[PDB]
Amino acid sequence: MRAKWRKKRTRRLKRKRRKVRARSK
Amino acid sequence: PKKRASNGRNKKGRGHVKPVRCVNCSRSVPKDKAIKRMAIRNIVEAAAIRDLSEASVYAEYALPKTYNKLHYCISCAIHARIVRVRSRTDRRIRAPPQRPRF
Amino acid sequence: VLVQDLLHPTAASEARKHKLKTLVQSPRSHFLDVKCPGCLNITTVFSHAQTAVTCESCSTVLCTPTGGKAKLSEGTSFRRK
Amino acid sequence: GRVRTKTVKRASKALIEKYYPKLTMDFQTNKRLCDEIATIQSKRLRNKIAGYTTHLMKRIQKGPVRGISFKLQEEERERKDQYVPDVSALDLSHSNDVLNVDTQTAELVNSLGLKLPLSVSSVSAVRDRR
Amino acid sequence: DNSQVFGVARIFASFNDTFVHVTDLSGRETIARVTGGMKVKADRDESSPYAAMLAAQDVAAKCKEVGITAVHIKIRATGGTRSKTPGPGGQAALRALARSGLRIGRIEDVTPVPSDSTRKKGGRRGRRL
Amino acid sequence: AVGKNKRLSKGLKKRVVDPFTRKEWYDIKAPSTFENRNVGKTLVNKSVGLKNASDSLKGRVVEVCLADLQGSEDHSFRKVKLRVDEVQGKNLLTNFHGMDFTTDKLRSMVRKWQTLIEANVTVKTSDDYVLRIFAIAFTRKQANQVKRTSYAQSSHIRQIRKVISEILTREVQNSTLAQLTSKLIPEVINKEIENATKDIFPLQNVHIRKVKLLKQPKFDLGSLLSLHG
RNA sequence: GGUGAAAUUCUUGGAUUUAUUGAAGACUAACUACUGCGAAAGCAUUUGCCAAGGACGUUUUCAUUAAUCAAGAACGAAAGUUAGGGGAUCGAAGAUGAUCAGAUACCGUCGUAGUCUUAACCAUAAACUAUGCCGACUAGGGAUCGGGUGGUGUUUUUCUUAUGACCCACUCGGCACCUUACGAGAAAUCAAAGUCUUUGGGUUCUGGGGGGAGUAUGGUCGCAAGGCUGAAACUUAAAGGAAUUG
Ligand SMILES: [Mg+2]
Ligand SMILES: [Mg+2]
Ligand SMILES: [Mg+2]
Ligand SMILES: [Mg+2]
Ligand SMILES: [Mg+2]
Ligand SMILES: [Mg+2]
Ligand SMILES: [Mg+2]
Ligand SMILES: [Mg+2]
Ligand SMILES: [Mg+2]
Ligand SMILES: [Mg+2]
Ligand SMILES: [Mg+2]
Ligand SMILES: [Mg+2]
Ligand SMILES: [Mg+2]
Ligand SMILES: [Mg+2]
Ligand SMILES: [Mg+2]
Ligand SMILES: [Mg+2]
Ligand SMILES: [Mg+2]
Ligand SMILES: [Mg+2]
Ligand SMILES: [Mg+2]
Ligand SMILES: [Mg+2]
Ligand SMILES: [Mg+2]
Ligand SMILES: [Zn+2]
Ligand SMILES: [Zn+2]
Repeated sequence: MRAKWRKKRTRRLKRKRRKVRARSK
Repeated sequence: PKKRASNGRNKKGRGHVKPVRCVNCSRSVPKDKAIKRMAIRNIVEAAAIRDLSEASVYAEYALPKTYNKLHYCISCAIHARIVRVRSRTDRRIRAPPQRPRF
Repeated sequence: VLVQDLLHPTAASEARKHKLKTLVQSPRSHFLDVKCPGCLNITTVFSHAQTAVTCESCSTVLCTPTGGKAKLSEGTSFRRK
Repeated sequence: GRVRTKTVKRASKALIEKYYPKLTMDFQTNKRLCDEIATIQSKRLRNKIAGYTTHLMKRIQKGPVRGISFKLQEEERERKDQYVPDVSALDLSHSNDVLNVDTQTAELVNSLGLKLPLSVSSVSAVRDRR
Repeated sequence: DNSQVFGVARIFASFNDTFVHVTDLSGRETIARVTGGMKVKADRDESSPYAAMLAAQDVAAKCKEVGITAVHIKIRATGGTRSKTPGPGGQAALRALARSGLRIGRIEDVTPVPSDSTRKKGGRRGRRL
Repeated sequence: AVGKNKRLSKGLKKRVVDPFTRKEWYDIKAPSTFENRNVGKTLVNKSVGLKNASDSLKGRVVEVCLADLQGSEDHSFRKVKLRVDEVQGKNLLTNFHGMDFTTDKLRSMVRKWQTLIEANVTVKTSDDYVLRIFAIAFTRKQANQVKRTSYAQSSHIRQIRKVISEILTREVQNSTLAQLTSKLIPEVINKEIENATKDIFPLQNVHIRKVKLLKQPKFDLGSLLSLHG
């Protein structure tokens, strides 16, 4: 990927992880 | 590798420059790196001056010229033959191409 | 210019160089004995005078200040100090 | 198409450089000359040599050409070089016996301390648009 | 002056259309409104020089039947932001006005030019043909 | 042709008939300050009882070339807009509306390596004509310059434009429309501006552009007849 | 209308044009350049106020008050976020019309959020000269901008001084540019990237093979987006720079 896209995909994964964490808490 | 010393942009001391739009692909490009051409032409071509001159009430009327500055994007101009690739040693020749009309 | 006498170089050269850069620092400005058209009083004025120097007896603008060297009045006559 | 490649040019140049006084204008004469003063395997090659040497003869009779340098044309050089006007252009003769210069070179002459006839005349400091 | 009836040509030429449209000195009322694209069917040659020439001949005939004798030339481009250059057909339209009997005078260009006033169609990166 | 859907939002036959037979011509006359006073001829639909043709006439604007009203070709670049306000019948009489340059001269004067000076002013005339006057200038290469450019510092520009404002205000506030136009036609204001600004910076191609009218008072017929004939 | 072609779309209730006008917001063309300023982001219609600044001139004043700086701060492009005012163009999402094997992509019409503003956030960009700052020295060339010097200089003109604008020479400071190496570099190139094995003028901040990864975790800032800080297990023999020939 472009490093730009890798960063964006990682950001979306972080967003999903934070949503799951907020649901769990 | 540094393609050009002047970065092919020609600012060197302004941080940022206002951008202007291409006339062919409507790309926003900085005004300094905008490879501009002044297109001074007549409203009629050389093949029509005769008919207009003979179809004119004014005998000595001289037809006026149309003026406009053209700001290209770089890709359109490389495509539209107005700007030409050069050999590496000939890149640095800043002077405009020598007038063929000598 | 591999060999030259920096201690005593040619006078035109030092006069050419900028001040604060000669062999010894010496200012280029000077003072002037100026005579006002009105009276016979003689007054001393700096070359690049910054204020409008006037005769003590009478209010007349001997010099008009500018960016560099002060400008004398038309009637006044000056002599180098 | 007939361009007379390397070998005929070299041979002709060497022959003229070496044997100028004994080459002529006629083709067949030069053919026999090149036959006697050069070893040439095939007759066609010698014919080409003769042709280009005749061309060189015509060129040299028109005027001296580059590259080639025989001793006799040095005599034409001697004649042209040795010519000289009897009266010098510089020797204070033309321009009505006047050396026309400006003040600074006059000061130069005086500083050197020698007597020269001068004619001082300042030049306007004006610089035109050119 | 032999009492020439004067008008203005008001030639508007885009890259996709050519407008030959004479009107009076005031310009308020319109004598002829035949369009360059009218004279052709392919719809890709609306701005083709032949279409402009034919529409211009139509305008010249309409003028000579109306009474118009002389015309002032008003060449126009699309103006605004789209383009600043005359349409490819308007030149042949002017030529056809020329070689059609009608007298011509006062040729000028009236392309509306903005003072860099608004955003231009295309976006940042523009057309990507 | 006929690349049409005819999606019309309907008669069997539409009588376009003759649009031009119900139309009549009218000759236009210029104010006396212009030399070749005759202007041209405009067409308009013939009179009807409900709507007066003169009503539609008063309010028309006509563009003319100044050389056409002068005869000389030293004024081919100028562009005078006149206003149709009063009609005598088969002849209509006009009042001054505005001035302009044809775009050709305008872009011709704007060259590179010289900074243009643009000035504006809004001003009431002697009687009531609220006008706005523009002024263009171009810095001139001296007759000796090796300096390729002829740029001017912003302070020079500001003093020059202050002088322009003073000159234009003085010229306009004093005179009326007829006097103002009679001044513009020989463009002596150009000479006055050049003379005043020759002290500050050498100036070239000074002109007066786009004489734009903002407001005109209540119409006076006698004055209009005075400006005519 | 629009295009390579088309179609979506608007139209004899007369669209498109033509003329006048008026409304609303936008931006400041041409001028505009190896030109200016600002710490950087950035800054371009006019003139009035307000304060600020660089440079120059200074036989003016104080006498080390200095440089760089962990900690802490002030600004900080665009996008984004809140609320309130705008609402023209342009326009992510979308709605679609076409190409295409597929095309929710390139092209064409519309079109919300934003684009523009007022307070509050955000603090990231290829925020690039991919060159930290302050000093001294080392090589020539013109130009260019600002300042200051001289010209029995040139025109100007107010009769003439004085200006101003120019011409010549010099000087200070700035953006740069040209040639060259005598030095530098792995070079491409550099007049600083030189004065570095003949290794030391003062200083902050970073990197130690490539991934894993600017990820996990932990703090802290933030309303949120996210920012700052920031690993390792494991895996790999290269990844990469510059130029050369194909
Ligand atoms: Mg590359
Ligand atoms: Mg700076
Ligand atoms: Mg392309
Ligand atoms: Mg689109
Ligand atoms: Mg309509
Ligand atoms: Mg502007
Ligand atoms: Mg400037
Ligand atoms: Mg710190
Ligand atoms: Mg912003
Ligand atoms: Mg809102
Ligand atoms: Mg879409
Ligand atoms: Mg679709
Ligand atoms: Mg749209
Ligand atoms: Mg960063
Ligand atoms: Mg960096
Ligand atoms: Mg930095
Ligand atoms: Mg590692
Ligand atoms: Mg990584
Ligand atoms: Mg955490
Ligand atoms: Mg890399
Ligand atoms: Mg490589
Ligand atoms: Zn383009
Ligand atoms: Zn006194």
